[PDB]
Amino acid sequence: MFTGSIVAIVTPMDEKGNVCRASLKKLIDYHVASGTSAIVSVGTTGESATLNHDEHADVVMMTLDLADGRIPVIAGTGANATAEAISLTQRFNDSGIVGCLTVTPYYNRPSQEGLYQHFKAIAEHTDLPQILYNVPSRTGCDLLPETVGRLAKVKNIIGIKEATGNLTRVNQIKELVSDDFVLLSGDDASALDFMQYGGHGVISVTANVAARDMAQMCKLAAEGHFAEARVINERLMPLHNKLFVEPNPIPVKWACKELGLVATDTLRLPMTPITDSGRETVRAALKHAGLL
Amino acid sequence: MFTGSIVAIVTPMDEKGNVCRASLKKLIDYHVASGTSAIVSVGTTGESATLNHDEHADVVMMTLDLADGRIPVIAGTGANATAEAISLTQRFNDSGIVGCLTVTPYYNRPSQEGLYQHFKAIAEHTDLPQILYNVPSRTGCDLLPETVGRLAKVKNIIGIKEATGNLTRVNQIKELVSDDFVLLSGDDASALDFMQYGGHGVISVTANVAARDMAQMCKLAAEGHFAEARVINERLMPLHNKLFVEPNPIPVKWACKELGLVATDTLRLPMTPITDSGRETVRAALKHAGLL
Repeated sequence: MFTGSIVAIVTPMDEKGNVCRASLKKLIDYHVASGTSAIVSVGTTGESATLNHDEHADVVMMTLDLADGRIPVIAGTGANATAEAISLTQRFNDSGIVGCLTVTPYYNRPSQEGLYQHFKAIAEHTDLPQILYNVPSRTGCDLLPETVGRLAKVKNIIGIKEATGNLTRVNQIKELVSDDFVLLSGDDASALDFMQYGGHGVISVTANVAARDMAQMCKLAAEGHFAEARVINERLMPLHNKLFVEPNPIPVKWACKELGLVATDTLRLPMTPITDSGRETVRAALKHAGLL
Repeated sequence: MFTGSIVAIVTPMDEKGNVCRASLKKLIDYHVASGTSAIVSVGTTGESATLNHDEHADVVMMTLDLADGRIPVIAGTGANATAEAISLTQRFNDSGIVGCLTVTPYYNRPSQEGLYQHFKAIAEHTDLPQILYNVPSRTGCDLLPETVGRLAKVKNIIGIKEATGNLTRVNQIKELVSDDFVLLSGDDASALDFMQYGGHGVISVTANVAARDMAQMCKLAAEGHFAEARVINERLMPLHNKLFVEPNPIPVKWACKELGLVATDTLRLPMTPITDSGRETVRAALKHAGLL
């Protein structure tokens, strides 16, 4: 069962914007050493939007190769066209990934029935576990609990990354699905609360640069030690907030570079370099976490 | 300049979801007869999301062919990766299109500076007029007037499809740009108001099925005869609303079929068929307009 601190890992790039293998290796080694539960490869934080489908496949396969069985890998496989979602998913069949993270279609704003048919078709063209992903602030679409309940009855649909920050969704979903269906936070700032309300873990931006503390916090939460978890969360709260001072993953890539975890903080357009003001904001947050 | 009633044309499909040339021809003939000012090919209403790159290029080239110089064509060229947007734009250089409609990157939520660099790079890889397209409800991104001002100094960047329905944007933009820069409504329900506030036209879904009326309304608006323009808008007001209760272009494709303009109302997933309530309200709206 997917649980704990799952990193939405950045896709580290060289100065030309190509995937930087040495830096990816360093990040993967860091998450193994830190006790990160799993890696989400080419999620939103991994710049899924600006990698073409073959580059996307390359990054996931590279992540599996470097992981070398030490840490589970979940592939980002979301698309706003159902045919493309199916194709991406089929690409990773028998790759070694343990699951797929698949976002509600963005931009075209399908209905709840559209969302149902989309994810059902995807699930029917795979043997891999499927984690649904709702983030209306990015997509223009809000996958409601009722529809999640319908999808949870479909073979292979086994969880959700709920990124609304709306804590009422936890029990609204939980009462419509079986006890084995996983609820994962997609909002670092509210993730500990999300777990205390019944969530099983978090797919996290913060875990990129505070992997040890995130893993400890999620462990404590799982054990019901929320007082202790809250101390860590408060330590990390400036990071939870300031990693979004400029658009994700601009701040977190800078932070990775600053901590020596990656060679460069290069992104692909329309993502642009962190401003000087952003640098200092993020630096302060890293200092608050005892990381700088 | 680009003015008047510009149709965001549906991409008619057969039962298998493949582009239907016979129906596309009928629509184009209809727009020539109806006095539509131009056609936007493979915009949001044209299911840009679910056509692959080659299909997208094919629809644009077929539309140009069938237009046969009788009506200007504008290609949808938007993408959430700057490299992809540049490639799409380059595909249509020397195609015969008169301009491009290019939406703010969706899903990845760039900064205003990201938007500036995105659209600047696109503009620098073409000689074609660029119409920026802002629709935050679909993209998670809002291109602000200040940024539009900066972009309007870039060569080739000559207008905006403003789809917020926020009438305050009209003059917040106009005051920062040249007299030749065009403001076009991307929101049918507020399009006459938008023109009354200083806008130059509309990129319309309603024009798909009420082309003559939309053309007349925009003409009366441009002439300053808003009382008379209102009579037409009141006639179309139910269509302006009911073409969007279920996700666009599901309603408008059904309406096209009901009027005999296309052979089938088929869409591609994650779009799904119109519901019973949809059929009834859209049918009523068509009757209200005197079209059925």
